[PDB]
Amino acid sequence: LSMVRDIFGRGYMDRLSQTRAIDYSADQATADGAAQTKLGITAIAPDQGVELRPNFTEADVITVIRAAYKQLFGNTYILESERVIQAESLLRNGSISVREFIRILAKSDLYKERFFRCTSNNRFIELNLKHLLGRAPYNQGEIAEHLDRYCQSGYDAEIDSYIDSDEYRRVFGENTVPYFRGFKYQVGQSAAAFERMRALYSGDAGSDTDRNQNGQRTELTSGLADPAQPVRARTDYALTRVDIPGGNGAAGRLAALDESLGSWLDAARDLISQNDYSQKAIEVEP
Amino acid sequence: DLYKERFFNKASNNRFIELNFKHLLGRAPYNHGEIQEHFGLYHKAGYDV
Amino acid sequence: MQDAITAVINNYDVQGKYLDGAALDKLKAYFTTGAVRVRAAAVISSNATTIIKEAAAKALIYSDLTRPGGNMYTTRRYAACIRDMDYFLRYATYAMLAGDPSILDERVLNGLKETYNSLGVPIAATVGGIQAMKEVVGGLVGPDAAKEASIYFDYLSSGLS
Amino acid sequence: PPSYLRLSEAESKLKNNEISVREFVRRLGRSENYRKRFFEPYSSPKVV
Amino acid sequence: MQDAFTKAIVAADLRGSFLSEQELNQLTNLVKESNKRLDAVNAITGNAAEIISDAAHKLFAEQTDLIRPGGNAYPNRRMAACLRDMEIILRYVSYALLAGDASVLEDRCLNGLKETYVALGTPTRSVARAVQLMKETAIGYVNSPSGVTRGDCSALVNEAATYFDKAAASIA
Amino acid sequence: MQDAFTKAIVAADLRGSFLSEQELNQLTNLVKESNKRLDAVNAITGNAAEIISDAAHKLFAEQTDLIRPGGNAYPNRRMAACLRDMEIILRYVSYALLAGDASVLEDRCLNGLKETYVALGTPTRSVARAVQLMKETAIGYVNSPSGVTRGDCSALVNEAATYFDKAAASIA
Amino acid sequence: SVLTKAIVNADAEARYLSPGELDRIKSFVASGERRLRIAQTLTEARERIVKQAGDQLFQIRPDVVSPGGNAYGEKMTALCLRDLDYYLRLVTYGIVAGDVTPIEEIGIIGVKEMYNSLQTPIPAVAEGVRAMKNVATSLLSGDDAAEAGFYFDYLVGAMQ
Amino acid sequence: SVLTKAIVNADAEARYLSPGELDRIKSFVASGERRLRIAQTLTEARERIVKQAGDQLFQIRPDVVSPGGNAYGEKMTALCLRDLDYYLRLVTYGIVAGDVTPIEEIGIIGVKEMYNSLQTPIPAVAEGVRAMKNVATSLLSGDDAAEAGFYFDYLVGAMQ
Amino acid sequence: MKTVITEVIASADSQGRFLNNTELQAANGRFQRATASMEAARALTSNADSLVKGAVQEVYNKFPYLTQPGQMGYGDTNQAKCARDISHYLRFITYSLVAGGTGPLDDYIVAGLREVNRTFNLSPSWYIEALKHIKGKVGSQLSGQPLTEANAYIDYCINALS
Amino acid sequence: MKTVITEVIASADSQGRFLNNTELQAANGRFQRATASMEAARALTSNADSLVKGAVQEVYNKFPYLTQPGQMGYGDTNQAKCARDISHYLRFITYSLVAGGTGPLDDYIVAGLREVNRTFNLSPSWYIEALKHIKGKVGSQLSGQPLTEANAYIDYCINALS
Ligand SMILES: CCC1=C(C)/C(=C/C2=NC(=C\c3[nH]c(/C=C4\NC(=O)[C@H](C)[C@H]4CC)c(C)c3CCC(=O)O)/C(CCC(=O)O)=C2C)NC1=O
Ligand SMILES: CCC1=C(C)/C(=C/C2=NC(=C\c3[nH]c(/C=C4\NC(=O)[C@H](C)[C@H]4CC)c(C)c3CCC(=O)O)/C(CCC(=O)O)=C2C)NC1=O
Ligand SMILES: CCC1=C(C)/C(=C/C2=NC(=C\c3[nH]c(/C=C4\NC(=O)[C@H](C)[C@H]4CC)c(C)c3CCC(=O)O)/C(CCC(=O)O)=C2C)NC1=O
Ligand SMILES: CCC1=C(C)/C(=C/C2=NC(=C\c3[nH]c(/C=C4\NC(=O)[C@H](C)[C@H]4CC)c(C)c3CCC(=O)O)/C(CCC(=O)O)=C2C)NC1=O
Ligand SMILES: CCC1=C(C)/C(=C/C2=NC(=C\c3[nH]c(/C=C4\NC(=O)[C@H](C)[C@H]4CC)c(C)c3CCC(=O)O)/C(CCC(=O)O)=C2C)NC1=O
Ligand SMILES: CCC1=C(C)/C(=C/C2=NC(=C\c3[nH]c(/C=C4\NC(=O)[C@H](C)[C@H]4CC)c(C)c3CCC(=O)O)/C(CCC(=O)O)=C2C)NC1=O
Ligand SMILES: CCC1=C(C)/C(=C/C2=NC(=C\c3[nH]c(/C=C4\NC(=O)[C@H](C)[C@H]4CC)c(C)c3CCC(=O)O)/C(CCC(=O)O)=C2C)NC1=O
Ligand SMILES: CCC1=C(C)/C(=C/C2=NC(=C\c3[nH]c(/C=C4\NC(=O)[C@H](C)[C@H]4CC)c(C)c3CCC(=O)O)/C(CCC(=O)O)=C2C)NC1=O
Ligand SMILES: CCC1=C(C)/C(=C/C2=NC(=C\c3[nH]c(/C=C4\NC(=O)[C@H](C)[C@H]4CC)c(C)c3CCC(=O)O)/C(CCC(=O)O)=C2C)NC1=O
Ligand SMILES: CCC1=C(C)/C(=C/C2=NC(=C\c3[nH]c(/C=C4\NC(=O)[C@H](C)[C@H]4CC)c(C)c3CCC(=O)O)/C(CCC(=O)O)=C2C)NC1=O
Repeated sequence: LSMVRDIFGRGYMDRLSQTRAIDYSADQATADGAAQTKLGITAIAPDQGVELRPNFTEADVITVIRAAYKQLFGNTYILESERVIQAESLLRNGSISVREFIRILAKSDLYKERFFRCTSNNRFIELNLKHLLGRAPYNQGEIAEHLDRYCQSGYDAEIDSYIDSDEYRRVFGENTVPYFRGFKYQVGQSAAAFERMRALYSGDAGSDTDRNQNGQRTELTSGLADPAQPVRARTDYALTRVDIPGGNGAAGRLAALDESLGSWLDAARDLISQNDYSQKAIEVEP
Repeated sequence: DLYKERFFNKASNNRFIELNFKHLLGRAPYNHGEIQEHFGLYHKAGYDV
Repeated sequence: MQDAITAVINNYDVQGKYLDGAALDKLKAYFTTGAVRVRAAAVISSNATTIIKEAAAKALIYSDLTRPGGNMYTTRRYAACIRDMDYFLRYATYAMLAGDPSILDERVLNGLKETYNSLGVPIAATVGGIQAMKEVVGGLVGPDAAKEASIYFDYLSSGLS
Repeated sequence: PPSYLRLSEAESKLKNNEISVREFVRRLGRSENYRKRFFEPYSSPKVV
Repeated sequence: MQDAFTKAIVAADLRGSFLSEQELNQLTNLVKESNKRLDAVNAITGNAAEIISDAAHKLFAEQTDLIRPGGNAYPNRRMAACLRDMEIILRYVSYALLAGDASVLEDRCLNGLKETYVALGTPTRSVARAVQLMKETAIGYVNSPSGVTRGDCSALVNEAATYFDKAAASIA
Repeated sequence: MQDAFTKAIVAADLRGSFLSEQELNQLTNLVKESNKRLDAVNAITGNAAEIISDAAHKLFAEQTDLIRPGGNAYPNRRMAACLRDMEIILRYVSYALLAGDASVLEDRCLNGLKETYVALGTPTRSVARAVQLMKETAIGYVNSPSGVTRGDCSALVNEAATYFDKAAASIA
Repeated sequence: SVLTKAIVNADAEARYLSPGELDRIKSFVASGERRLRIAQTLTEARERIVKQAGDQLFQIRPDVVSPGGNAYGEKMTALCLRDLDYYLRLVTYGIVAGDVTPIEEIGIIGVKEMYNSLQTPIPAVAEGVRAMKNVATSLLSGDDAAEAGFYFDYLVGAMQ
Repeated sequence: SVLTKAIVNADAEARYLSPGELDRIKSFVASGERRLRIAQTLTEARERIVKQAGDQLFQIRPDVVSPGGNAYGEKMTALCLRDLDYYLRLVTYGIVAGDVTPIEEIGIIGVKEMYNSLQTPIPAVAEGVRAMKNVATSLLSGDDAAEAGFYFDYLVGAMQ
Repeated sequence: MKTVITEVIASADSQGRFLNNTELQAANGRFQRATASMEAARALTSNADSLVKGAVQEVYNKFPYLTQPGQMGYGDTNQAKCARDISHYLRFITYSLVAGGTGPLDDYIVAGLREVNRTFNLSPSWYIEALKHIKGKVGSQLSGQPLTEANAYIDYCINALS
Repeated sequence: MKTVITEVIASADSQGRFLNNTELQAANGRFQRATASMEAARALTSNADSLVKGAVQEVYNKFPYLTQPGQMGYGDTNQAKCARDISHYLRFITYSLVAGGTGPLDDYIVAGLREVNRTFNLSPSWYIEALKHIKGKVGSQLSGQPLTEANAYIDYCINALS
């Protein structure tokens, strides 16, 4: 008892209680820590765009030249005899901006032979949007405006129309190398631009010059004219037509039974709110 | 092969001989001498005879 | 029934052989794992009720099984089902101590498949109840004993399917 | 019995008609629960 | 892009005809109710943040799995993406409501959206629900605002609902 | 991109947990063997050109059809492309070897590669073989280098092999 | 039912039903029309009885809807009222038959073992049933309320 | 004891003790002095052990010692520790006997019915026993602590 | 996920280049540094429980009003979600320690932080004060280069929130 | 299950006769042929995924209307059951390649085909067109006797469906 009197009364006086705050346990079931970026975009999530700044030694200039060549020509090998040594020398001398170096590369006969002479006009427009603007076409009307400008003003004026666009200046300025952007949602961007950018961007190992049965065909134009589709994922990532089985948890059944349970559900919530269970008097014990 | 795969190809000789009596003759085997005569013919002359 | 040790004795008795080197090696392979079997049994026994509750929670209840039309609907049948679960757990603990599955055949599996067919007891659902108890058991008993406990739960479940 | 001795598996065996009532009774007779409580404390003559 | 007038015009043209007196007066009525429409669009704009916030609080109240590891609204990056999508959809619903036509919503937002989410592993049923909650609160605001002239906005509340319901249906 | 630590972290996070003492010591061991790892990556870098060259000489020794007209390593343009691909794959294998994880190899190099080659008409079995030869020579170098302290590098030689074997399997 | 109970005892002595174990059946038949009516009345107000039972319960025992309580939370409370809906249903069955019979097999034999596993406090389930008696009984005439009350007190009794 | 158990099985099969039965009596009796030391240590610290069990219990279940709790109050708590003192005593008996015969007849057979009547939450009594294991075990060498621990886990087992 | 290893590999890849002595020297830093990092990690790991309860409370002691009714430090759910959140931060600090870089912090807490906190009416000040407190106590659990590492990452979170 | 081996054994058994030089010569054909067969099998096995998606799509491209609402190429379940069915065919083709005969095709797809297709309103034309497409693409995965084998069995299915 006495062990009770001494080590036990004040202790109960609320000290015993304080309360019961703490935890949390778990914790969503399944996996996926910041992966999705696994669909070949891990490097790209947001690719880090290379800015070249003044009083630059060289190593930075050599890195910007490599980045600009990787962006404009993809993963395609370029011979040392095929490099535009004059444009690289003008960039090394700070005599041209990164924007104007890209203009000289895009107007070059090498870019004309690989992307213009070997490809359909619509696929050439799809690729210019990829290389110069880092994005897919938003509407079939955008492909039509570039095609009409090409037909009226010729090749060099189509290239200038991408580089003198307010969109190019707003996003890359004069000193940033273009980088792939279609993996982000921008304000005013179509949701279909992500799927189309992914169809155009076959991952880092992708060659835009591939003569094998799809690479010269319009990957995006088939879809654009209308309501019909998505982009080929080369398809071992778009889950190869998973047919959307339907992630629905065992709770599915509770929903069904309680729908009767749901009449009691409201009553649950409804009396919970009028009520708080902090009250613990409970007994009467008359 | 319709008859051969079903009633011959996966059974023993007793089941096959008694199935011949049910299918072709429509009756059951009468004694052991009917079975010991037919299988001797099977081993001597094959399934076609 | 038989255990590791009597499995060997009876295999030699029918040949009338004294135990030889191969026999003696087998028996050693049992004795050398013996202390670990005991510790594992004491964990299972003392957590029996919690293992059933966590196994039922992951694999049986909150489902059509416990709803009208389901085989574990009614307090009667819910009680019969977790009663069964306790049998499985308890006997698997015997098999694992003995280091021999023979008791699971003699006193648990014999006729059980057809008994369940005759009452309507869902076999696939019962297997999940077995493999959920295994999952819990393997956490509680630790590295030492996990694989050895596990096999007799797997013996039970391929005995029904 | 306050959920005592009883018959785990014994009840399912008797119901199911796997075992018959005579048999179940015989099992019940030779068991620990029985030996203790009726033969644990008696000379050889009243237990019979 | 279409609005309710432009839609009329496209259907008329496909007949090779000047607008029918039928269609004319349907459009005269839209002009008749346009002050109410402006208040309805204004109701959403003026409470956009709270509409998204309140929808959000409630979505995660219901679906506490999304904010556990792995869950699709965990860690901060994913929650920000989810909050951003709630805003994007509320935005195109308000555009449709100013326009009197769903097309901007269907063409710029809903087209391809389901297949995006499935590719991403984003649970579409949860996204549908977040849209249902935005609807409840948005309409709440359309119906009970600051010193607007008293009248009947049920026609507009319905139409707003169908835009919320289009989005939900399209996504689930 | 993942390395061996980052991989641990992602799996821990999916449990909602601080790293297990299990995982901690696995990573302590990777730090333990890291000087050897640096020598192994250095072995490849320091002989990259010869590894590619020697693999190449031997590939065309075996498969003299590739260097005939009609063959996929003819004319000079195609041979340069083939030599370039040998370098690219050796490069991502060395990256994986510094990282202690295959992901950079699988994500930046192997993903889609087979389907590229098939589209191109590039014989994948020949490419697989060129990778097998690079493996032989690369490991040769990992095992017999310039005045490195004597010890056992077999664990690392295995791991390097699996990266070569991943690539081969993925491509053939 | 009353029928099942009478008959089962009859076959047990290899005998015919006697003049007593007939009178009860006759009483039950007259009672059954009234009994059927009471069950229908109870069925009509089921949602109100359950909900008001659930409020009466959580005032009297707030501990079950508290941190370490079996019914703590919105969906641990939803299942709790569903169980209260189950038992009201069984009570209507018991009343109509005239004998408790089926309710026992459906919801008391095995109930200790079920709830012990789930760790549900049995005596507070008995309280939830008293709470339903109080509500249901206020929707019935004095005579019918008593007749119903016997079946409520039985369930309260069996959870014991 | 080990003796009682061996003999009862012998007499019930009308036979002398087995080699096995004889062996265990021998191994058991060899551990006599050790078992007596284990009981002494724990008898010597009894007042400390119950208390530390009692603190461990009320942290883990502050509710039992709360308005609607079986052990709520100074004298409802005094009886609770007295019951913890009872079970520690029985554990010392079991250890010196080498089995549970005594522990069982004195304090587990009938314990469900006793505590159900008093409305004592059985599983929190099992916790009080785990708490005593933890304290008692910290006053014994590794080997003796395990030997003691089996008897604590038995009681924990029987209240189940 | 940003680590010394991933950074040098990224830089090589983007120039189409094998890892060279520059990049391997860098990697050696990360490996040489692992011991101090991982000691910090183990200490932060086992003290997690109390570091979290200490910082949670300190948020209420520094912002007393939070714990009054109608406020965001009131009721089980707010106070529960708070402990959890500080626990998330300590968790990613240990991950960043073990990983050899800020990656885990950048990817799982920094990316999106402000948008989330702004939508949910969560003041960074609380979180800074949680972290300032955690920094005070970690002064006596560690010392030398393990403390410097712990500090590096705690401070990194505080700057992310300012 | 019809293979060269089972066929010669069946023919021996039915005449109550040991296998003789006639029957063993036959078996040698089946064994000599295994290399080409099994090369076809491995190529069809690893390309299965895409061969199936290619043929499924081609059924919709050749019968555009199938993909409109109210039709049998619409909704996840039809399109799912289609991929599955072509996958069944390719699977049994590989089995027939490996087995040395049409047995697997005869027993698992041909026996009963028309009755099933007729009850379920499945047009053979789709399946022929799936197979014609698979035949087009298998032209560049294989050549020589492996291609001839692949062809033999694809054509066998097309004749079964006409
Ligand atoms: C329109 C056609 C065209 C011309 C003519 C041209 C000249 C030119 N020469 C340059 C550099 C250069 N030019 C030279 C040339 C020489 N060094 C000597 O000592 C000799 C006297 C002389 C060779 C005979 C050198 C060394 C540099 C590099 C200067 C430096 O970066 O330090 C640069 C700077 C950009 C660069 O380095 O690539 C330009 C633009 N660029 C053009 O696009
Ligand atoms: C055409 C107009 C348009 C829409 C509608 C659109 C939806 C859309 N939502 C996305 C992601 C997302 N959407 C959400 C949304 C939610 N998360 C939840 O838990 C809630 C249930 C819900 C908010 C109510 C989240 C969390 C992500 C990121 C998923 C991830 O990366 O893990 C993505 C992937 C690209 C990205 O993350 O930016 C698209 C394309 N995109 C568009 O261009
Ligand atoms: C992500 C890193 C990456 C990889 C791995 C890559 C592979 C790749 N190899 C290609 C071509 C090629 N690859 C080869 C390779 C070979 N020919 C043979 O006969 C041999 C079996 C083999 C050498 C071992 C050849 C010959 C071509 C040119 C095919 C042609 O144009 O006809 C192409 C087409 C673009 C181009 O020709 O530049 C790509 C994208 N591209 C990348 O960006
Ligand atoms: C499916 C292939 C097949 C087999 C295997 C077969 C066995 C077989 N053996 C039989 C008889 C027989 N089998 C034997 C064999 C033996 N007698 C001995 O003492 C020896 C131990 C043994 C020889 C090694 C004898 C003696 C009979 C005649 C029994 C009798 O009629 O009394 C019979 C009864 C029909 C008959 O006599 O023709 C069958 C069916 N029949 C078949 O169709
Ligand atoms: C018709 C015969 C019958 C009954 C009665 C029955 C009850 C029953 N109650 C359950 C749960 C439950 N039942 C309750 C009930 C309560 N919680 C409390 O604290 C109160 C004392 C009480 C409400 C008055 C709770 C809280 C759960 C959830 C327990 C858990 O999930 O662990 C479950 C498991 C969930 C499920 O799968 O349905 C069953 C089967 N099943 C039956 O077949
Ligand atoms: C000592 C070895 C031994 C075992 C294992 C055993 C099993 C066993 N399970 C039985 C019934 C049953 N068993 C279950 C089991 C289940 N219900 C479900 O829905 C679940 C899938 C599953 C639990 C996981 C149920 C519900 C019944 C009652 C069937 C009835 O209503 O008659 C019966 C019929 C007799 C009885 O009802 O007790 C036996 C004998 N008997 C034995 O002697
Ligand atoms: C800056 C852009 C702009 C806005 C927003 C605008 C609003 C606007 N709302 C008006 C009326 C109104 N607005 C409402 C709206 C409502 N009534 C309700 O009870 C609902 C809560 C709510 C439903 C949306 C009603 C009922 C009227 C009076 C009837 C009418 O004029 O149609 C009027 C007519 C003058 C008046 O009666 O106050 C104007 C000018 N005008 C503008 O130029
Ligand atoms: C610039 C980047 C960099 C490199 C490359 C580096 C290498 C390096 N390798 C070392 C050891 C070593 N390296 C090896 C490697 C090998 N042993 C063999 O027999 C194989 C042929 C080869 C297999 C790869 C061995 C066995 C040791 C000694 C054991 C050890 O320190 O782990 C050591 C410890 C000092 C020593 O014992 O020499 C360093 C610093 N350190 C660095 O900072
Ligand atoms: C993976 C890394 C990660 C972080 C850091 C994170 C923060 C975070 N804190 C949240 C809520 C919260 N955060 C708190 C924080 C506090 N409340 C208090 O008592 C204190 C003042 C304070 C702690 C210092 C509160 C009260 C909420 C609930 C806000 C609400 O829904 O109203 C939510 C909204 C979703 C939810 O309700 O859980 C996120 C995403 N989430 C993450 O996934
Ligand atoms: C072992 C070998 C095997 C084959 C070959 C097979 C065919 C087969 N296809 C079926 C159904 C089906 N088959 C299809 C086929 C298609 N739908 C489309 O989008 C395309 C037009 C086309 C693919 C070219 C459809 C839509 C159904 C569902 C028919 C129904 O139940 O209404 C069914 C009916 C059972 C079921 O619904 O699954 C069988 C048995 N089953 C087998 O076991």
